[PDB]
Amino acid sequence: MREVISINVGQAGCQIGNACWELYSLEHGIKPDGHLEDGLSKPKGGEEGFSTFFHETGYGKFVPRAIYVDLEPNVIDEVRNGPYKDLFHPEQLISGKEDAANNYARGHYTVGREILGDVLDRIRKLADQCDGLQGFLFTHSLGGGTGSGLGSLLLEELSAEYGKKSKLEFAVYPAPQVSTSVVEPYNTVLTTHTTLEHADCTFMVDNEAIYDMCKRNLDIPRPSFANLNNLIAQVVSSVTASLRFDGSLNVDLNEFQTNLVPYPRIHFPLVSYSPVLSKSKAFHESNSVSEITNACFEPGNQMVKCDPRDGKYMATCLLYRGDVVTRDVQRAVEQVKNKKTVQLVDWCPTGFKIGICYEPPTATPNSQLATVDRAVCMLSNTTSIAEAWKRIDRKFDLMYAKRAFVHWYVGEGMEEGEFTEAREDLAALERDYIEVGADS
Amino acid sequence: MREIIHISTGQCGNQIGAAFWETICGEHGLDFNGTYHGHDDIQKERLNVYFNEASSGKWVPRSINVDLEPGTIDAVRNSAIGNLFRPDNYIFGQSSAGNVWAKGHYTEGAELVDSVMDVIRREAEGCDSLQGFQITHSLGGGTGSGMGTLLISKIREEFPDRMMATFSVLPSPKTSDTVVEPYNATLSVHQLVEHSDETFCIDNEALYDICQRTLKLNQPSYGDLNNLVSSVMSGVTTSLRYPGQLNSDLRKLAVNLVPFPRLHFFMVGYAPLTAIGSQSFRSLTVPELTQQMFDAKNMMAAADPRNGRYLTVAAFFRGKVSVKEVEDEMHKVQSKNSDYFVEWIPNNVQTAVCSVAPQGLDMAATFIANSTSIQELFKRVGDQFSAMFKRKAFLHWYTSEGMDELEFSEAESNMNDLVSEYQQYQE
Ligand SMILES: C/C(=C\c1csc(C)n1)[C@@H]1C[C@@H]2O[C@@H]2CCC[C@H](C)[C@H](O)[C@@H](C)C(=O)C(C)(C)[C@@H](O)CC(=O)O1
Ligand SMILES: Nc1nc2c(ncn2[C@@H]2O[C@H](COP(=O)(O)OP(=O)(O)OP(=O)(O)O)[C@@H](O)[C@H]2O)c(=O)[nH]1
Ligand SMILES: Nc1nc2c(ncn2[C@@H]2O[C@H](COP(=O)(O)OP(=O)(O)O)[C@@H](O)[C@H]2O)c(=O)[nH]1
Repeated sequence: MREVISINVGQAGCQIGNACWELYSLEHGIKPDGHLEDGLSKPKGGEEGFSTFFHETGYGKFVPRAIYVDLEPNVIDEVRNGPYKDLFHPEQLISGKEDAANNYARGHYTVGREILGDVLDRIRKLADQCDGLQGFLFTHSLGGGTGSGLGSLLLEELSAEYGKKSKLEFAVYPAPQVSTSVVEPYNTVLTTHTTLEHADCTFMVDNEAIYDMCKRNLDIPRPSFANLNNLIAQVVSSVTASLRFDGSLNVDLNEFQTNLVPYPRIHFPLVSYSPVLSKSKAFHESNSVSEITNACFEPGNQMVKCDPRDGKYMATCLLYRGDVVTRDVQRAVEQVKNKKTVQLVDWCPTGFKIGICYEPPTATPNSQLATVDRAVCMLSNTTSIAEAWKRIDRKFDLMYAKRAFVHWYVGEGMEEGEFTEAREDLAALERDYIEVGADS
Repeated sequence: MREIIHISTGQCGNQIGAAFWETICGEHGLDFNGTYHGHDDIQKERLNVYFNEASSGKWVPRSINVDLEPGTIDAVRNSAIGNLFRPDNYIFGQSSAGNVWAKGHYTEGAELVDSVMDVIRREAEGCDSLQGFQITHSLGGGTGSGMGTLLISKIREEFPDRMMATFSVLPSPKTSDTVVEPYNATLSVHQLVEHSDETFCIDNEALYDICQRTLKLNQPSYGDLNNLVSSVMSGVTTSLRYPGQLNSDLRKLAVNLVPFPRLHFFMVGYAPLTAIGSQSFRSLTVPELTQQMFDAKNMMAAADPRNGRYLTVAAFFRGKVSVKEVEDEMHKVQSKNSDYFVEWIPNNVQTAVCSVAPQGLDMAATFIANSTSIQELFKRVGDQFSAMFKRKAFLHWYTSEGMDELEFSEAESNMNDLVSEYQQYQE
């Protein structure tokens, strides 16, 4: 398919989107002024890569297909004054004059609905321009006010309008240990209620795990949100790499849904990025396909705080980039299967889908990730993910027993039975996840 | 939620307001004649928060200075910084309230009222989007308590959906200067719990203790204490006028810090604090700032924070700060000292970051804690109040203005209810 539209909601989502678009422009060789200079033609800066995101306007200037929604104007003002202010159409940035605090009820039911029609119209115009729309790509903060509420509301409306388009969601989850928001679990549960019924594929990232990767693997002493965002952006880029460049086995988003989603629910894979190598250690590494595959299943190279060894693997997909032999990849996958820690469920004879893209990965200057001739992204459905949900649920329960912060949500036009319903639905989702994943 | 309106009430409130405006002008680079000195994009864009731009590029603060004693406002108008204020925002009557909450609340307070409300309406019309109100006064005065509470009632009546953030200066348990201060304070809290959205409690004795203990002072002055309060005020609203990593809002403060409508009261703390000349022997580290903020000597309320239990905490860092560092140190404090944090709420503390540093330091932090220890203060005053009300001493000054004993009894009952609820959540 041709075109994909990115949608960023909230502070975190907009920052991630900035990093992602910077990375895409670097890969295709697009100037911060929106110019095909940096190489002008061929899949890096060519119609292959230009289709999917970037839209060629008059005078050969390229404007990405991107939509920024924030109820807080400060973030989008900061973007408007930054170097990449030039890249995108000024009318694609949509700013509200009141925050949602961290309150999912205002973004969903009151202050967010004031912007909803405008952003829907923007999406409709951009979709009209798109010749062969494949689907949408969402950047959220799960647990916030704008990302949660406006993200869920917008996603539901978009699904109602289009409905046969593939809907991807890349969400930033609450942290099992150290979190920055007192009511975050309330928002997260409420949002999962809708996300389970609308999003086709959801990717979850825990900031704690990315911090662990920055401090341990990259040995970064003082990591910043920017470096985390760079890692996540590289993951997303490698997801769309099979769409933007030629290769051996070209994976679509529909293929991801097909091989990774056995039932309508259980659409929540974990993600991992194996070659995380410090520029200090860049000359002590082999970069062998087998070694990278082994790094994939190492918990230190996983981007969620979850132990995949505690559960059973349902289905996985590896995505290779750069100079990689198919036979080598197959042998590595066979070795991993023989390890037996995978614990492949009985239904799946293989459960390992391999994509191969012939383009090498690249990294932004601010990161310690050194350039490598091959890279891997790992998307895996495991039963262990239930753990995270359980954690969230527990943190919800303790508050909801005393109706801790409820009045802040109820004053904005919410019901108590809505909380009970969302929590019940989350519990049912966890229960069915364990039920199928155990006896699959 | 862009424009904020500042209202100072009484002698103390007006003095604190002067210090606060001086600090804000220093942060934004404004001359005391209203013409800006520096304007940098971080300073220049968000000038609209506290300031309106008058014709010819002169900036005037959106502020209202009210008292019943003309001398204070005269002194303000003759000070340098007297030029900044548009002369229409000074409002005062001739006859003071003495120190009687009743006079300022209806009898002699009704002398002004409507004029203040009119200038509030004019300021509200002049702002694109109102965010909230900052009300600086002293609990336990005649003008600051009575007129302040009345004004808060009127403002919430007209603007019910705007944030009311009050900075209250409470009585001190060791040797206060005013005799009938307990009566005024109780009467004021009666209304304050029904109107104010968030009230930051500060007492002068804790400030003095900071002055002499950590800062090794020789004879502090009121302006010195006012500078501390002004720094805290600046720290609260930093994320509104400046960019950052985790931005915050007044509604967000209320949501994170208010489990129940009846617990809106907060303790504040500030870091760092080091006496003159030993600045060279210090290192500014996020761990050190955290240690400073949870130290009981650095509480600005006279309650013992180790005695109570923390419900909800909001920390705000400024300057060169990693979010990861703040997460680490915060969680260390949570785990080590977990006896002080209520188990009912798993997320006890939330963090905010602003990249701009306060003038004079590369790093600093403000600390807002909702703890059960605050009940102690409510108890102390309560006891005093009850004692005097047993003898009905000084009552004639109040009842001569139209007061009734039923009102005083209701106020004491409300105080007891507050203490009881804080005890309930202490558990
Ligand atoms: C300069 C200060 C701390 C500091 C500098 S380097 C470091 C590690 N800490 C803080 C700043 C706080 O805003 C408060 C000013 C408080 C002034 C005092 C109440 C008093 O007026 C003054 C005469 C003092 O005692 C000091 C001058 C010692 C003042 O520096 C105290 C202090 O630490 O202030
Ligand atoms: N990866 C990443 N996570 C972030 C970033 N900023 C915040 N977060 C996380 O997202 C949550 C904070 O959400 P907020 O940024 O306050 O808010 P929001 O969801 O964008 O919505 P608003 O509150 O309306 O601005 C916490 O989990 C943060 O640790 C960022 O730049 N990158
Ligand atoms: N922090 C501080 N407290 C003050 C100041 N002036 C008075 N107070 C306190 O306020 C109380 C006295 O009330 P007062 O200001 O005279 O009230 P008014 O009659 O309404 O102006 C006592 O607690 C004082 O210590 C000041 O400039 N700063």
